[PDB]
Amino acid sequence: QIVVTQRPTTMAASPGDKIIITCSVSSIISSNYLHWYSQKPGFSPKLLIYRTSNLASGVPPRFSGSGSGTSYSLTIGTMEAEDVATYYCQQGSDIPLTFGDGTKLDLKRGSDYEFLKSWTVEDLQKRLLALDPMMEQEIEEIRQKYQCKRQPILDAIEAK
Amino acid sequence: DVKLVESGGGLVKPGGSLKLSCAASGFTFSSYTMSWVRQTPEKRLEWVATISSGGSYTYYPDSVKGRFTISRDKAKNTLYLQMGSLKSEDTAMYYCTRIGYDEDYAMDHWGQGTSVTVCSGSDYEFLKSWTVEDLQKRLLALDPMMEQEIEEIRQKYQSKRQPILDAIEAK
Repeated sequence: QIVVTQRPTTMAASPGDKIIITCSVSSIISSNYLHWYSQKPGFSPKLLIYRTSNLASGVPPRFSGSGSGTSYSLTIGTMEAEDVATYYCQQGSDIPLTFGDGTKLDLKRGSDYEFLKSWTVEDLQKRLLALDPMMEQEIEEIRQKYQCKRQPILDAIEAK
Repeated sequence: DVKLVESGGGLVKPGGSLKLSCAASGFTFSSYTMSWVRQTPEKRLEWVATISSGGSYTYYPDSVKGRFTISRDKAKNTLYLQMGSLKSEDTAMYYCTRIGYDEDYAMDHWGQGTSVTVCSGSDYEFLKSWTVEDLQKRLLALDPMMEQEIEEIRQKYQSKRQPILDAIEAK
């Protein structure tokens, strides 16, 4: 099994900061087999970079990737607030296919009015709307949890 | 163009079985290798099955061999995952994915996911002896507990929204 290790596990940054996420592989692979994905909270993963350095369609030019052998990296030249996400690397060299544990990129002081007031109205709006799919995901998890709690009780009532 | 829509998820007992489906559209289905990848409650991504474009080759990780089966129906542009001998480790969001190139195995499109919950029935061992009155009482007590957990989440997100709203209003 090819083990995939990401650093950091979590980080908090401000819009404007450079971001580097590293991926370390337990044996050498070709640069054609190392890919990156992003996942906005409340959404499914999406391909970000393929074959180490190629941007997937719709990915803006602030993203880049490099590396070879066992050491790979993803770089965001200048973070934007919309880049808050979890990022995953993946090897496609051999079975079993494996992913890194993920790197969660959060906003530094993201709920601070003093920081937020300098943002554009467009960017504040995007951030506001990014919260609703997160909330909905958490609510659906609670509903599923309670569906499972109901089940053995319903079965016992039905069994009389 | 490319659309992938999963269905068939839900509650299932340990040892039971489930069949997941993925309806694919906006591309030539039979020209692409397809996979299932799951996301655990701890948010780790775990590959569970791949099937080649023509259906001749199928691959699985060790933890799933002899338990799951991946297949595809060329006529209906549909991918399936037959899940059996279910364990608690299988509780996850299951995604259908397409691989663009067989020479790199990058997953270029993902569906919205369908949720599978392996639900333990062990409480039945004592609940089966209770009266119907007392079972319904327990069932009734679950609703305000759920409503309270949901309201707490709504309040947490209101707290997150308000500074953004104030920043907008200061413009």
